[PDB]
Amino acid sequence: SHGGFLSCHLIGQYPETYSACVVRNPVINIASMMGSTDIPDWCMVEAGFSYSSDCLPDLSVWAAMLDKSPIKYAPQVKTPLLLMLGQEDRRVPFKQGMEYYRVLKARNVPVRLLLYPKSTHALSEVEVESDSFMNAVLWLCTHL
Amino acid sequence: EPEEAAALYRGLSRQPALSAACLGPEVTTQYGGRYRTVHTEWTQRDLERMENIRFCRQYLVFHDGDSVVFAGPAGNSVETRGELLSRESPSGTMKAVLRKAGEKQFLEVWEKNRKLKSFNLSALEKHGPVYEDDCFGCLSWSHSETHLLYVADKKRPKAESFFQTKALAIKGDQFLFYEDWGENMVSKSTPVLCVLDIESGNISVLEGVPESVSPGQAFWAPGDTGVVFVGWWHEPFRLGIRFCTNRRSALYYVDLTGGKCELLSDESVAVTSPRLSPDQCRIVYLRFPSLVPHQQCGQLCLYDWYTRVTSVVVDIVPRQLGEDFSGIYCSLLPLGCWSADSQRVVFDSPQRSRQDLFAVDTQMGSVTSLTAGGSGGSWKLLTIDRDLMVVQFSTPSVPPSLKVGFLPPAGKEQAVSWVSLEEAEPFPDISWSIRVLQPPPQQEHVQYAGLDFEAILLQPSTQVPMVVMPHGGPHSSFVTAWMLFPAMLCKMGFAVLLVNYRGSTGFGQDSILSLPGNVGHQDVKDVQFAVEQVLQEEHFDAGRVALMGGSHGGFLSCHLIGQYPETYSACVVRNPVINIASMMGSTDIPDWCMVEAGFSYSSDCLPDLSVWAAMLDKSPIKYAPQVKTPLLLMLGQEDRRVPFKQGMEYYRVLKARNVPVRLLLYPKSTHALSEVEVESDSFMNAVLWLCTHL
Amino acid sequence: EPEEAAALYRGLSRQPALSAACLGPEVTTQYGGRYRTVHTEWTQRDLERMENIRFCRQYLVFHDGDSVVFAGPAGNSVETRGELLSRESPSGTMKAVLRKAEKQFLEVWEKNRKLKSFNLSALEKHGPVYEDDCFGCLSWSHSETHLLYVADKKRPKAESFFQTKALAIKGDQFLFYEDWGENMVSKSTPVLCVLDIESGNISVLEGVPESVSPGQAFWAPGDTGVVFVGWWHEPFRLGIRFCTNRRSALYYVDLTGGKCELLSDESVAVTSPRLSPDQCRIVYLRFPSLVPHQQCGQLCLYDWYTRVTSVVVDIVPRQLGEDFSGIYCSLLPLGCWSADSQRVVFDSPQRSRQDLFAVDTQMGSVTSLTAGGSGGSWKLLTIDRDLMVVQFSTPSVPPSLKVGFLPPAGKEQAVSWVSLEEAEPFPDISWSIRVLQPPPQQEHVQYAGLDFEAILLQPSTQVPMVVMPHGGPHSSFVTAWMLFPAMLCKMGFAVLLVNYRGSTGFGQDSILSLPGNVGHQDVKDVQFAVEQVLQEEHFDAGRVALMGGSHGGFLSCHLIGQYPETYSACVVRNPVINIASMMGSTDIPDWCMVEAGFSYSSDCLPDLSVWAAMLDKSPIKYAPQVKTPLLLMLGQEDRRVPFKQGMEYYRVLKARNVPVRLLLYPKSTHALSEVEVESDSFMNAVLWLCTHL
Amino acid sequence: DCFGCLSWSHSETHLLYVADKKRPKAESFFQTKAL
Ligand SMILES: *C(=O)[C@@H]([C@@H]1N=C(C(=O)O)[C@@H](S[C@@H]2CN[C@H](C(=O)N(C)C)C2)[C@@H]1C)[C@@H](C)O
Ligand SMILES: *C(=O)[C@@H]([C@@H]1N=C(C(=O)O)[C@@H](S[C@@H]2CN[C@H](C(=O)N(C)C)C2)[C@@H]1C)[C@@H](C)O
Ligand SMILES: *C(=O)[C@@H]([C@@H]1N=C(C(=O)O)[C@@H](S[C@@H]2CN[C@H](C(=O)N(C)C)C2)[C@@H]1C)[C@@H](C)O
Repeated sequence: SHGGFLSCHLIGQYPETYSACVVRNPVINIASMMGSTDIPDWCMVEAGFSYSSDCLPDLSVWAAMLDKSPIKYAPQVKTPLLLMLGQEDRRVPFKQGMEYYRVLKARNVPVRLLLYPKSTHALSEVEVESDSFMNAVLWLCTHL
Repeated sequence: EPEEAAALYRGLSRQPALSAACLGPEVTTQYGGRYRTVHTEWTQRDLERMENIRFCRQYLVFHDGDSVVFAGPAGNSVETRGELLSRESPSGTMKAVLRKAGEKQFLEVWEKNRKLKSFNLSALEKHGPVYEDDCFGCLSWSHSETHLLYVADKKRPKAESFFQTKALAIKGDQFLFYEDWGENMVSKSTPVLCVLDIESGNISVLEGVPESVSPGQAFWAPGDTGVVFVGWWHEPFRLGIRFCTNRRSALYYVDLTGGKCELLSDESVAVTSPRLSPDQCRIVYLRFPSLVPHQQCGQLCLYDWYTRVTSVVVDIVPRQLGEDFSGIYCSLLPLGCWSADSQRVVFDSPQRSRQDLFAVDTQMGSVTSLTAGGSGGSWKLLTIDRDLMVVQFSTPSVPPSLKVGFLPPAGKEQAVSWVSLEEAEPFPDISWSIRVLQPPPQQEHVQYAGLDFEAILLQPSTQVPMVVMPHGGPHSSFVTAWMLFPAMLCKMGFAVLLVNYRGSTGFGQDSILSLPGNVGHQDVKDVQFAVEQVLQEEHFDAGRVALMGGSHGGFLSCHLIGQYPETYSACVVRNPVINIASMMGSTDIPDWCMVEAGFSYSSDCLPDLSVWAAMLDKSPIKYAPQVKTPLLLMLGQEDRRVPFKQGMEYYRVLKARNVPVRLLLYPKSTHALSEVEVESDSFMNAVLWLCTHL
Repeated sequence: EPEEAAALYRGLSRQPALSAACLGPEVTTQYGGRYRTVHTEWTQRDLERMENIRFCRQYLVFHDGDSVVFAGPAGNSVETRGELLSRESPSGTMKAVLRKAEKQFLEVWEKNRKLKSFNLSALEKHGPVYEDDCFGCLSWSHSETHLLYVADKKRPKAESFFQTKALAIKGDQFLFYEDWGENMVSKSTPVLCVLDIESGNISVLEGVPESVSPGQAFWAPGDTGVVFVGWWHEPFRLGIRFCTNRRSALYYVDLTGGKCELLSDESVAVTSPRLSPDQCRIVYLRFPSLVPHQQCGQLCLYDWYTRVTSVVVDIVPRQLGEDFSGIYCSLLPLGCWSADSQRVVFDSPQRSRQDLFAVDTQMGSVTSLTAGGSGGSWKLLTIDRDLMVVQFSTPSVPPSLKVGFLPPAGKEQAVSWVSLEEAEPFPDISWSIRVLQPPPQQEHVQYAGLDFEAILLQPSTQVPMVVMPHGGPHSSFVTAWMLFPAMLCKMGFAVLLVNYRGSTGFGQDSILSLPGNVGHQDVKDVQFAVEQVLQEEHFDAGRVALMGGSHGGFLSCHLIGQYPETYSACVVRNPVINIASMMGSTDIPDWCMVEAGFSYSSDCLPDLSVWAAMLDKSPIKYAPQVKTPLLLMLGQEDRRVPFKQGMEYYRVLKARNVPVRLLLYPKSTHALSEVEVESDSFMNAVLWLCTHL
Repeated sequence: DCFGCLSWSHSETHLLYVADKKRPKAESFFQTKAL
């Protein structure tokens, strides 16, 4: 979630420190998340503006949102990454991870993507939880 | 009145439409006469069962030489269930059918009054589900009539969980992501070519297809030595393919055994619809030379099998080539399109506001119109065999009808005589006409000067209210054919105006290329000018004008109610485009937003402030605060080309300001809303909204 | 060899069979030619989908008014799904279809359009529609404005005593409703329904007597009323399927008012009425005795305007010439009248053949249209404007389709058949007919001089033989295409099918000879036929086997019990084992009383003498003597012959330590007709026979 | 645990809880009716 956002920022801004990364449902582009999330005021508040139900698009605001998102640093990434998305998540739409995945794949960076068609943000079902934990452990033990 | 509207819809929806036709072998009699049979397939809506039913019918044609002497029916209609694909053999003695039953998929071979053979594809376990669409699917007979060729999904390795219990597969791969080809292509990721031997019943998957292409539209090469197919590039990722002709692809030939594959055309443009000639010496196909627009004017090209020479038979038309031809705009050719001499080809294409039939000589390059002149109408060519054509004809006030004809010899194709096989009853209370519009001086394009456009007006045969419809696309158009909803509106007392603004297909390549980079400014003004001219000319009631549109047509309607708030009294939209910038990151065709905004598209892009501002400046949401027209919104929750959150954002903006809005959400429908129940419900709701608010 | 047998079965089961045919309207040409279309329906087994599939085909016939000039195909076959009944209109312009899709829909088609559709379930005027040949029907009005059919009567709603209602009769949920027996599950009381096409309204006719079940209805002349057949169901119902001895009568009822009148006698059985093209007279079949389940019948005629009834064709004791022996069909073709409204055509068994006959209703003469030759089986599917469509087959030739023209009166024997669809013969099978004369010690006390027949198939000595008696016992074998006998013949066996005294098609004396003698006269006829055939063809006497079902299994058990040294193997299907125990559990209790030699009464009570006779006539009495290995195959849901009879026989044999193999099908009836069950049973039987000989 | 609850009255004779609001029934424009 907000913790996957930070991890992508870290691997984009410090390309030498880390050698592996796993993210479940990261926030990737704050500007494009506003129109699809169930809590649009979160995007406004965390970017430094006041939310209003009558507010319309304003290019000045949309500039701040883009400058604070990890996608901006995509071209500098080299760390192998594992993505695990839930297709029914309503707070963080799963297209967010897809954009990052496409950007990384266009540059031949090693990426592994798992998609759970019936899971929400938490991936809390026993089968999904066990499979995701096993895959993450295997990734970490192999790439280190 | 809901009851009267329901009765009218019941009456209008009963008219069926043609889907396919084929011809049988010739038969001789001891008296010397000659006749042959025609097989046709029809589809019809059924409101009691709430489903689309499909049935078959057969006809008889007695001919003496190259002339039709008599035609008649040969029995009653028979309903069918579970047929995906079917193809008669070259000699006409056997028939191959793909069916779903049980569900499982079966391949059946019929001869006369017996089902000779059946194969259970699921049990053999050599591949996945078979493709039945028109993009990749096919079903072809060998020239020896011993083998069959088709396309099916590639087999995936078995996977299992880390914690399975075994009795006293790759672990962890159950949820690996497989990318599919987009809207109306759910679960279709990578096809493969499959060959079935009828005698032995063994299935093989051909080897040698390049790893980075998806194959399709395959047929047997001369001598049955190999297979010719079209490959679409899917690296680094797939872009929506349905309803687009600008996807990079090429033509390949592959040997039956060995793995050798050779390229037969260029590899930088789009190609489609290859057809081998009856003499087996040449191939004709369609080529689109730029990848920018989703629909455009195309070229007709020819390839010689034995000399290996490629040539251009028909080239791009900038504005017009005479008064009858304006370019090639069809996305496919008929399955049977060659004349008996293996020198001429026949097809159908839009031409301004009509749809006509054309014959092309592949040696000289001349194009001849077979249906020129008259008031108008829409023709469709279903097949040709031994110089006998089967066609469908319709107009805005006449449901589809079936005809047959003989293609005259070279140089006299305009003297064709049509014979009727199945006629339809007209509706004399609808009258239709075509209007031509010339943009005013202040609206001329900087580089393409002098373009004009058109509209189609239907009216009963200042008192009459009017409804305005722009088409989607934006590179599409309306043609003077049978349309259910406009006919219903006309029979309820409305007048209907369908607008083909600059950028529509069938008016030259200049019209196609004039629109990009100007969406939201040029088309809106074209529609407004047409509305004003029609109002001033026919003297309709200016206080009862309404709008109705889907997809890009909804985008235009929202723009219009936002920029001219005092002109329209009601509006109905379906799956509209509302915010291009936010749409870019969620649609299956991201290149469309960039192209229509006025920029080039490339993979490995990145968000930029300038491009995002340009996209935001062209969106109808910017005018939301000015709107005061009552609005009805209808959305499909599973639409993948236009996500349903655009309409939700528009709805929230309007709701926060106390504007009257009515929202309907269909949780299992796509962009089309083509299911019988959903379609009927949406049409009834729209008609009631229009009648109540005007 | 299981693989070779499976391949042979796959090859043989591919041949389709005809089920129905109809003719279309005549069409003229500017050149003067005249042609018309023929619509046919076929059915075929599919082993991959394990199901019976049905498809349709169409043909064209060009004629000159009295002769066929050309015939040809008019397209490919089209498979169909969910069609229960269908009927073309009198003028040939519309078509009515009953479909299931589950719900039931009545549809009307005209050219390339599904004009109308009606959802019967939603209207809620009746229950499921009848689709069988006993009660079901679907008829057009002469004005082509109304439709008539038959459906189950609506039952009042019921609910439990403890239902919870939001803030019907209580206790009637499990009331018993009696049905009509085997292959008639859940069918209790039908009713006549009329649908008006223009308005959409359904009505249930009033005036049917409370104590009858109506069926086989059609519109009366002038569309004033309806003519139907009513079967008595008091005090309780007896099995109706495959029986022609159920009491019934013919009734006419007005459309509105409730007046109902009787048109025939009320003490015998009547069936199969057909109105003439001119709408002046009606023919039907009458059976005057209720004792036997099949017998010789009469053909009777009724005049609409004079109200006079007469007998056109009467019972035949032994024979009427060398070509006719009586009427033994249970139904007439839907279209059976000549264009002059004076002659009728039908098909019937005749000794060991099945022939076509034409009858003049004014003079009463019967003429055979297919007399002479080696044999064969014909079936007439329809006639319209003097054009007949027929199916033909033989033991070594699968079914074929032909058309013909009926010659004028006095010359019907000169008919010329034109082939529409031919089948490929099997030249490795040869068949013949044998005649057998019982010896002096086996003559009947009252019917002296009767002889019987057998059909012998063989490849074209050390040849093994398989013997088959038919069920019934009032039934028979005819020289037609039979799948299993052909499969056996193609594997190297010889096959002998026996028509013992009491079979249909040999006169009423043969029918009446058997009752009261089951287990004695039928067992000795079969044994005599086997002995006679063995000594003449010089087959291997040490490799003779038996195979039979129902009454044929009863005979086979009797034979292996009374002649333990003659047969080396035996296969039976749903056999009758103990008549006395059968009486109290079957759906046709009168059969046990009649075949044992007594009369049946609805108020009968158990008696010692009758029970003793039934026990003395049962094969179980010979169980201790049996030593032949046995394969027994039973269907658990059979209602005419409960599956406990075979269980008792199996228990006795097992307790005596005899080799036995038992198969039980938990969802099958007496026929074992499902594709999977049928194939499994045939393969098991073939393997048993091959291994044990 | 945002809206749901289950409560006893002090007299212990009544119960209180929360549930979704009832919605009026609807039907298609083409539904067939029992004659
Ligand atoms: C991701 O961080 C998005 C949202 N913020 C949340 C947070 O507070 O961490 C989560 S919900 C929260 C986390 N664990 C609990 C939980 O998920 N369940 C009990 C199911 C509560 C939420 C996805 C953030 C970007 O808004
Ligand atoms: C909306 O217009 C979006 C896309 N453009 C379309 C168009 O060409 O009109 C449609 S698809 C096309 C229109 N009618 C056909 C159809 O819908 N079916 C056959 C189901 C094909 C498409 C959603 C545009 C904004 O991208
Ligand atoms: C067994 O023979 C029992 C009954 N008599 C029969 C007979 O006539 O042979 C059968 S029904 C008859 C035979 N073949 C047809 C058939 O089985 N189907 C169409 C399914 C009809 C019946 C069980 C006898 C002991 O009563």
